[PDB]
Amino acid sequence: VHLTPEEKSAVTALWGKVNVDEVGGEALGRLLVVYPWTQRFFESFGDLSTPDAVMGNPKVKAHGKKMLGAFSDGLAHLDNLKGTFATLSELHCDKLHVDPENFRLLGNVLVCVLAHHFGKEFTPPVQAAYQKVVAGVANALAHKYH
Amino acid sequence: VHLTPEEKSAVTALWGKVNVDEVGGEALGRLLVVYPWTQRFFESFGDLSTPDAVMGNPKVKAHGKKMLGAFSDGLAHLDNLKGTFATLSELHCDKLHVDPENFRLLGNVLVCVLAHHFGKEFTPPVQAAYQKVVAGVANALAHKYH
Amino acid sequence: VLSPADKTNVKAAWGKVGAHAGEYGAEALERMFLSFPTTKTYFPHFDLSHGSAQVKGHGKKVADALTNAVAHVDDMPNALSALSDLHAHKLRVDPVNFKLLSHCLLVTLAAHLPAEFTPAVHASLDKFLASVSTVLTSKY
Amino acid sequence: VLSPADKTNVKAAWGKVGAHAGEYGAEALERMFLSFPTTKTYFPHFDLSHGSAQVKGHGKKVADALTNAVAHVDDMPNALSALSDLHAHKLRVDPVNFKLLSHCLLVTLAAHLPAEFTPAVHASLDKFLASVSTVLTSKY
Ligand code: HEM
Ligand code: HEM
Ligand code: HEM
Ligand code: HEM
Repeated sequence: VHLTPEEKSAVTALWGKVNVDEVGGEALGRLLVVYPWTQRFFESFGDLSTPDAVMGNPKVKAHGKKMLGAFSDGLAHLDNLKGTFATLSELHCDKLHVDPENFRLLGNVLVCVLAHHFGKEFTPPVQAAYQKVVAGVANALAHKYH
Repeated sequence: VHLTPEEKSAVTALWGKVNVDEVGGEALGRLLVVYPWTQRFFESFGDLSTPDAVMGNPKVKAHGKKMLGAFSDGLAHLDNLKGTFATLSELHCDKLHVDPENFRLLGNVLVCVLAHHFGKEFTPPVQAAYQKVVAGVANALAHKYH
Repeated sequence: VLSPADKTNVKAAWGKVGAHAGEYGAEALERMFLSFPTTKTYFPHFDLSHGSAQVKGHGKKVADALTNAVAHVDDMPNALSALSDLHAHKLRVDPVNFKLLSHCLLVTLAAHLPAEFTPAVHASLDKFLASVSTVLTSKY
Repeated sequence: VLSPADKTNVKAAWGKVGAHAGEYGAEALERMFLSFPTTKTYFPHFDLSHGSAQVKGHGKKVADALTNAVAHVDDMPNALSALSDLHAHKLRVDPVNFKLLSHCLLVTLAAHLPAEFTPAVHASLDKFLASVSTVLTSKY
């Protein structure tokens, strides 16, 4: 609902170091590899046969940057993610029919990617802050399912 | 978010036939039998060793009527369940630390109980209406976790 | 992991389903499509209206696979082998959706078997449907 | 169901954990308690502060059980037998909580094994932790 100032601090400080272009491709890629049924929504992307294929797929990194773009955008508007993600909520819910559990998995994958990238800097309180964020984004995206 | 008039019609018509006192004991009982970890929140209730013990347990039916009471109350206020379940949300979330997934399971158990009781009258559109209801109640109860 | 009691309960309850097996499968599907509209996108080539011959036919297939599972409850992975491949590889069915269909199957059973659907049998059927779901999602 | 590749990936990644096994277990627990406060109610007699000797000791136990599971990956139900009984009967741990701890274990592994934590290995570890979770929740 609300991040504490220390949580906000943790989120923004870390995100200023995030390569938006890259972390996006990585999280989407890992989603498709780790949770293979999610590939069903990206039949157009071409080769997704192997993990290397998926990660190296131009269409996957391109769209992952789009996705994370919306996320990076979501952080500058943490007060009301509901209104912020409305266009995307209708899209994902009414048109794509993505089950909202997948929003939760993607957020957790993103957390894994941040941990991978930042190592020791991605401390447990820093993680806890990002878990509130990814849950908020997930819930905002799921609002049109309710 | 909003039931259609036909859904409202389905809900209220069926609920007017519900024995509030009985359906409550039954759903709670079945929750405890079907999802045994939920017993962890009711250590005080005494004997819960067997299904017959659980269903026949006075403390379980007593509290199941309480629970369903709040539910029966929840139906006369379907516009804003959030405000309606606030006292219960803080209780279940801040004090009891029930994982919200359990709210979802209880609602589905309730649906099974209604189906058992009403048989053919519990049609697929009637069920669909109640699924929106039990999801709304579940989400309202989970709001304090966000 | 099904207990001896679970297997007894499942065999008994499903045994009472009899010639309705097909019919109940079809009803569970309809309950799922109406309660959980996101599932409909797996059947874009079905007419999903009430009474649809395609839903009826498909429900019989779903019921038959459940019967195979009951009949071979001690080695469901083997028995449901080809179906596991179909749902994971070919169809890429989201594992969440198996919980939805499983719930709607319980509701259908509850609605048709007043006597059989005790709390104990309910628990047994739930675990059975979860084990089936585990096998069908096992090849991801 | 773990593939030959999954077992290879899991054995390799966990093999790189070495003498840190205990330490990483403790960190996963702390990550879980801080990110998912509802889990804390299972340890009312632990001090859950950072650096708690009790969390450290318990993390070593959790890590050791994971190692047992890796070492006997082809028969985890047998290997984790006593633990399955403990978590289901005695402790009555909500199955949701195994997903939370599993996620926090992946995060810990990611944070400590830059090289090993590839997408393929990530997938393998996730499935491994899910199978472990299945066994530990299997006696309900
Ligand atoms: C959870 C956080 C997510 C965010 C922030 C997000 C964001 C976005 C954005 C910004 C777009 C581009 C929309 C546009 O072109 O205007 C998009 C499209 C899309 N998303 Fe996501 N997404 C998320 C999760 C998911 C998941 C989990 C899936 C599938 C499993 C998914 C499937 C798709 C697909 C198939 C499109 C292409 C639709 C189109 O452009 O026609 N999304 N998403
Ligand atoms: C999902 C719908 C639910 C509703 C509408 C509901 C409703 C209620 C109500 C009305 C009370 C009495 C509160 C009072 O005395 O003022 C209560 C108490 C309680 N609930 Fe629930 N409940 C739900 C789900 C659950 C679940 C799933 C669990 C556990 C798995 C649970 C655990 C408890 C416990 C342990 C108490 C006793 C707390 C006390 O009175 O000190 N509830 N609930
Ligand atoms: C108890 C769980 C399930 C069982 C026993 C089951 C059984 C089956 C069977 C036997 C078939 C083959 C039909 C044939 O060969 O003609 C099939 C196909 C199929 N299943 Fe399932 N299924 C289950 C869950 C699901 C779920 C949850 C979904 C999606 C929401 C799903 C979607 C499909 C689709 C789209 C097909 C192909 C239908 C066609 O193209 O004609 N299944 N399933
Ligand atoms: C990978 C999953 C898990 C593993 C491998 C695991 C492992 C273990 C082990 C080895 C013990 C025995 C400790 C001892 O004998 O001293 C134990 C006990 C215990 N576990 Fe877990 N566990 C897991 C998941 C969970 C989860 C998710 C929870 C709750 C959120 C939990 C709560 C507990 C509690 C409360 C005890 C008793 C601690 C005490 O009273 O000292 N476990 N677990």
